[PDB]
Amino acid sequence: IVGGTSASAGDFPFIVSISRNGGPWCGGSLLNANTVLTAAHCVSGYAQSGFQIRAGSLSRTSGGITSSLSSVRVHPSYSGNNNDLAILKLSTSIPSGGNIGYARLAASGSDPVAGSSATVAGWGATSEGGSSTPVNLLKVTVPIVSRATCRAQYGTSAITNQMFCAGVSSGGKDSCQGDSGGPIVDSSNTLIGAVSWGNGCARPNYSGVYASVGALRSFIDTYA
Ligand SMILES: [Cl-]
Ligand SMILES: [Cl-]
Ligand SMILES: [Cl-]
Repeated sequence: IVGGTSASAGDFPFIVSISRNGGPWCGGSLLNANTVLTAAHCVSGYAQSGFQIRAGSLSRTSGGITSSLSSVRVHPSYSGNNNDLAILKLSTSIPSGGNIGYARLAASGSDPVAGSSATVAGWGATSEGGSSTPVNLLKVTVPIVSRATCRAQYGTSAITNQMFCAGVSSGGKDSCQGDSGGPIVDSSNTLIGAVSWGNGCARPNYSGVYASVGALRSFIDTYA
């Protein structure tokens, strides 16, 4: 997260850090006791044994409850940046309670409205190409950017109906490397997406691009 602030305890009861080979990697969202939603690119074709999930903590390295993976299912239409979601099943079920909770999801067929305020959270770099990552969870609030404006930024084919965009024209507030797969929420804390991709981080006139939960609910509901 670039231009972020510290997440408070219980801000995103469902957020998970996804470590790989013991180091930072991605984020995720706990859908239920044995299931995490993340970005396909966080996991697709990698050794599953490499991943560890941690829930119920603002730290990625200590506290809360952890789990290895039992399986990984990518979106059936995952291709390049498109349909960038994956369902992980957990080896160890994680109960709700305390600072752990399950995500509520954007309605099927919903699409974030331009100018509405979204909040995105992670343990990614606080600058583009940053090699140091914060221990504690950061968050930033940025407005939804219209698909039409985002297509003017990235090209028509680049931004699909299963993506939405968010950011500020000026830059300076965005998700970055290490934030992939983690939650972006509407003003109500409903899960609207997962961190997916973009042109660098926090650049003027290049929105963050997110995999749309509203657009990809059949996949999520079928395998959660
Ligand atoms: Cl047009
Ligand atoms: Cl602006
Ligand atoms: Cl779907």
